[PDB]
Amino acid sequence: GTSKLKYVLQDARFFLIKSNNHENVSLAKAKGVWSTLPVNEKKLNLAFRSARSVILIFSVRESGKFQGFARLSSESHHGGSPIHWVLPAGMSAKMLGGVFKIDWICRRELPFTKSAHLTNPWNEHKPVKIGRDGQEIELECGTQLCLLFPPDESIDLYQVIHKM
Ligand SMILES: COc1cc(CN(Cc2cc(=O)[nH]c(=O)[nH]2)C2CC2)cc2c1OCO2
Repeated sequence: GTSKLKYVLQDARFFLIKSNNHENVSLAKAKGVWSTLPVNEKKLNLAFRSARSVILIFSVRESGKFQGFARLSSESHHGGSPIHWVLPAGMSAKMLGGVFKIDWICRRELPFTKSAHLTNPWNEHKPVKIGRDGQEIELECGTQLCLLFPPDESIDLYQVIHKM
C-alpha cells in the first residue's frame, strides 16, 4: 500500500540531491549517510529543524533517472567514520560539511520520462528533474514525485514513522 508512505510525506520538505556518480549513491544506500557542500548543509540543517520529514530525492548526473529517496534522520555531524566518497578530481574530503544520517524510503529508480508532468514552483515551474543540487521541491510536486516511484517492498516504514 501507499498509506504509510503518504503519512511519512505529510507536510514534508523535499530537496533534489544530485550525485556526480553512481558510486556515491551506492555508498549512501549501503550506509544510510549523505554529505554535501556547506551551502547545502546549512539549508538541510535548517530544514531538518523546520519540518516533520525532510526528504532527499537523488539523481545521478547524466543518468536520466532518479535513484530513490530517503528521509533525514539527523542533522549533520563530523568526526564519524570517514566515507570513501568518490570525490571529483581536486576536491578534498575537507571541503565537505558533516554527515547526515538518512533512512531510505525507496531504493528503486524512476526515469525522468515518468515525471514529465510535474513542475516545481520553486524552480520557475520547470520540470522537477531540472534543478541544481540542493534545489527545494515544493510540497505538492515533491509528494507526487515520490508517489511515482515503484513501491519498494523491501522497506518497512514502521520504524521511520516512530522517528517523527
Ligand atoms: C560533484 O562532486 C561532488 C561530490 C561530492 C561527494 N558527495 C556526493 C555529492 C555530490 C553532489 O553533487 N552533491 C552532494 O551533496 N554530494 C558525497 C558526500 C556524499 C560532494 C559534492 C560534489 O560537488 C558538490 O558537493
